[PDB]
Amino acid sequence: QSALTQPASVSGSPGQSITISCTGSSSDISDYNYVAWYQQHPGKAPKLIISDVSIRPSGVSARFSGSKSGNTASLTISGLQVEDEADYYCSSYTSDINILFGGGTKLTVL
Amino acid sequence: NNLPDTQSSGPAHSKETPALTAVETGATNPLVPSDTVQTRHVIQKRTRSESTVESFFARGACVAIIEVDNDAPSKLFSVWKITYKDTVQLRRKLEFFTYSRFDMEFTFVVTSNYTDANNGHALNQVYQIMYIPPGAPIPGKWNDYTWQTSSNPSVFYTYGAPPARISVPYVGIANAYSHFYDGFAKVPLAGQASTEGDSLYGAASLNDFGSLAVRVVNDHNPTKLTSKIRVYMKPKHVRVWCPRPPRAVPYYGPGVDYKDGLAPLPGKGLTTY
Amino acid sequence: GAQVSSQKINYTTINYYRDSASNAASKQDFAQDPSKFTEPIKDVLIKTAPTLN
Amino acid sequence: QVQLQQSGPGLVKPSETLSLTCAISGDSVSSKSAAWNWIRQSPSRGLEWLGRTYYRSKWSHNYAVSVRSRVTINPDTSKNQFSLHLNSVTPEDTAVYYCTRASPSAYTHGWYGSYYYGMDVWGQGTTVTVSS
Amino acid sequence: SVRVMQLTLGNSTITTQEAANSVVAYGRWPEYIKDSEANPVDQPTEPDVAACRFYTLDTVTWRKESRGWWWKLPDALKDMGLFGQNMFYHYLGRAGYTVHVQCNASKFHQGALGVFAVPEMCLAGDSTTHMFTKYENANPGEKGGEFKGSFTLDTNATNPARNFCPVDYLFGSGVLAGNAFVYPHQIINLRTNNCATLVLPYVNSLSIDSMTKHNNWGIAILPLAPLDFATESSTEIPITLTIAPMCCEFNGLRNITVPRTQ
Amino acid sequence: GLPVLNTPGSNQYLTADNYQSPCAIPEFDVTPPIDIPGEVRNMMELAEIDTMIPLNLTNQRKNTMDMYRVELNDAAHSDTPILCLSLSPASDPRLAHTMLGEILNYYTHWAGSLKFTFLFCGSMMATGKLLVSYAPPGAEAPKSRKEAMLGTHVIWDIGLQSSCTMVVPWISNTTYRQTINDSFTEGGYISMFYQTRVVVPLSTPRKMDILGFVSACNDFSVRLLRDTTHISQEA
Ligand SMILES: CCCCCCCCCCCCCCCC(=O)O
Repeated sequence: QSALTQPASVSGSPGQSITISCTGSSSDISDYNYVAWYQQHPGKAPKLIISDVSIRPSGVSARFSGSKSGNTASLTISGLQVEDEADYYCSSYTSDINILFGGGTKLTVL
Repeated sequence: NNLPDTQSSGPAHSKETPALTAVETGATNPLVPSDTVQTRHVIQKRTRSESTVESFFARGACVAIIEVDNDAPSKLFSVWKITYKDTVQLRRKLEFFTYSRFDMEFTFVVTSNYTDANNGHALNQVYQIMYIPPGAPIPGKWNDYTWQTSSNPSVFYTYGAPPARISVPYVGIANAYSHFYDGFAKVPLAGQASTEGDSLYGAASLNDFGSLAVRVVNDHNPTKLTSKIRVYMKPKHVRVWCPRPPRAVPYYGPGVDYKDGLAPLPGKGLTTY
Repeated sequence: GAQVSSQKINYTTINYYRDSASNAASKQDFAQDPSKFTEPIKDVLIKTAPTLN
Repeated sequence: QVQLQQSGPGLVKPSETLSLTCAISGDSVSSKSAAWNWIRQSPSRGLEWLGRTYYRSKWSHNYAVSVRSRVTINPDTSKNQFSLHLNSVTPEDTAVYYCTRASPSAYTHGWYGSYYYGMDVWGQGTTVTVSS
Repeated sequence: SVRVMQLTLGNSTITTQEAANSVVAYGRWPEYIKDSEANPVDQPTEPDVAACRFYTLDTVTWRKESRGWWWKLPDALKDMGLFGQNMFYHYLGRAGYTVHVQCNASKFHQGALGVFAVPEMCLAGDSTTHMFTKYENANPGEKGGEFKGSFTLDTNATNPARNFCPVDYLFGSGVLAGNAFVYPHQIINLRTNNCATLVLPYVNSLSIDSMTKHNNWGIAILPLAPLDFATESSTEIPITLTIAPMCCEFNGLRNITVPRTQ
Repeated sequence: GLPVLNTPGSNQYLTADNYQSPCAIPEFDVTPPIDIPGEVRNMMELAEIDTMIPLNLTNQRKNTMDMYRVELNDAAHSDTPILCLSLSPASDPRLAHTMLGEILNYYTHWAGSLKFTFLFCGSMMATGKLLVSYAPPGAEAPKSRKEAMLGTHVIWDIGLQSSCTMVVPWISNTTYRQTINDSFTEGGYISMFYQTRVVVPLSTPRKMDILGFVSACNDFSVRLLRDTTHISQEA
């Protein structure tokens, strides 16, 4: 089975810029822009941040944004702050009526 | 455009036999009635005018159905990808041939209806349509800055007016359109495990023709309304260069795959009229 | 700059938009030939040319 | 605004049958522009999708290939609730479970309609344990 | 008369005395590119007889219950000497093809075969996922493949084969086989003839294309009447195939390519 | 001289009209064409081609490659028929699925003559004779050689050339036909019969196979377009 790939972990300092990428086989991402992102916090249920590559729902800051097509989707962050630390997961919807998730990204601070 | 007439012929006696041949050469004997039976002098007037390709394609047919809403805050705008593969009526006719070349024409229809007249009543409506060539930015909201359309053509339609109509020329990058492609966009080279060179069989160019966007201009009424849009297409100035046999099983995906409907022929006796 | 033709009693036609794709259709062609089996024309004698460039 | 709620047994024994029900508040289950999905999360495996159901002039179902025959989901119009049923329970089933909602994306068509990329509303998460 | 012909090039020699008439696809003879229809600008190369010669492929066995065979071009010729060498160095290429099938038998044998030539001959997969077939299986080389008598889906979702599953009476693309006679074709009957010949020009929407990505012509073979003989035990006879291109040229020279294979 | 006054029936949308319309991409650049084999300009160029026929169509052979073949044997002489067909291309299942029938399904009227061809796939040493018949309507369907030999028929001799052709003349009381299996516009019947038994020497297979083809003629025509029923609209 094709499965999405994510970097293990990344960290930085406030005020900087961050980039993350999710990549997988052609059958999962190369068809169209069926891509979405989710975030989670310790003891918290997952929360939506981005849907359809670049569309930001209500209440989402302009800092979080990213987009590309093909074999990889990139998420970019500006004006980094402490509260931005979280867990990140990529998702996709295929033509076979199925939904897939990546291995996840782990960023946590005590 | 006339047709050939039929001349008279009487009986014959010889071993000049045009009724014997060999099909192994892949050729057809152009026989006629007069060479095997007695005939009378007749004059024809029938013609082949209704058999031309231009008259064969001189009909408009539906392609897509779109939905959109109008409310204060459920979706306020929508997008559709341009392609003729979503329906079978025109697709089956087009798959008669391998390559094609023609101009194209468009037409739009609008409809609307209430959900509940209990809250009040609302005034007339206005709809907007814009064309997005490949590579252009996508709108992010019903009120985005991208709707200024300083270069992208856009059309405005008023509810109750007669349908709009549009024409465009041939815009292919090759010398003709291609309905089949037995190949790949990429070639996998050595030193590459899974992620490089992986591509789908029959893939087309990076981006074919872009998409269309729709929205409503009037501000939200204190009650919800619903609307739909339909599209019709009409070719003209057509040409073709290679035939193919027609489809005989249900379509399944853009490709030639099949997984059902594999028994179209019924039973019957061998000596029944 | 009008053009006239028979309906089969004539009719008239005018073009307003100066773009071919905006023009209407016509029915002016009837050529047809189904012979697509074999052809003998292949040989021409080039090297026997009395002329050179 | 619209909020979900989870209910059902939290403990299971091997070979038993497990069923859960999620409640909708502030919305109608028969909504013609919504969908409902089931998800489970476990540290050893992460996130994964199970199935979903929706009503469009008729009832319909969609299930994951890997566990298609082991899963059954049924609605409840009177309660404004939808219920899950799972059989052949085993220790691996010990994980967190949520009920969620999906909203429509905007590219439309394919098989006539629109596409539902993912989810926006999430439940609290109800834990299921298999022991003995 | 038409029962005898001669075709032989490049230090080989064969015997032929019962060929039927020849066939030309749509009555067009191959030619070089004209100055009024080019698109590149660099000076091309023309190997001439260095690549325009007959090549011999592998042999196969015809049995009573055999189903059919299929090949792709120019994939099959990638490993034949200088033609294959040039096909990998240059980025672009163009060429026609010529075909000849060989098969002989006795008088008491009876049977029939069909030959079809198809441009842009696409085929169906074997899995639910749309267009999931892989490159390495759709370009197998000279051996070709064979049709199947029924349709069956795979179940190994973890390690899918990602292969074709053509059906004989569907012609591998969901259309009836009897209607395929609209293509160029020849028919072999063991009681009248013993070989077939065809001429194929270059057909495409462009004057020239990349040879590594796109295949123009395809070839299929289907038995129409089963082989039979008074021998009650078993019977087999061979089939051999020959191909030869004409009017070759190339453009865009760079370092060599080496495709991945499994 | 007509600023605001009345007008006749207008503002409707009709799918078969022909008008000028504006262009949305002015001053565009067009790629020139080139010459390619197979330029097609009339559909009748496709009706003049032979095609196979699924004659057998039995329950154990339909949807299989075996339904295209027929079997013959060298038993003694008899007058019983081998096979039968009715001339109804647009409604007969044995012909509706061919190229000719598939094209005709998009049209409503047709007229002209038709040709039929047969091919013998036996060994060289085989010998025999056969008969083919065509009988216009208006009486009991023929079922014996004596009854068929009164109407149009042809004698076929097997030899060094294995193919033969038979022609269906245009005989009708109307200028066109309906294509929808109507009694008032029936087309007749077709049949085949033995003429002499088949002769085979020793050390030879005792079974033979025969194939058929159908094609149109040069006077065929069609004059009205419609939609097909093989797949349908929905509301
Ligand atoms: C790098 C790949 C090159 C492929 C050749 C270009 C032609 C294909 C791209 C356009 C897609 C065609 C879609 C159907 C056309 C139509 O009928 O409108």
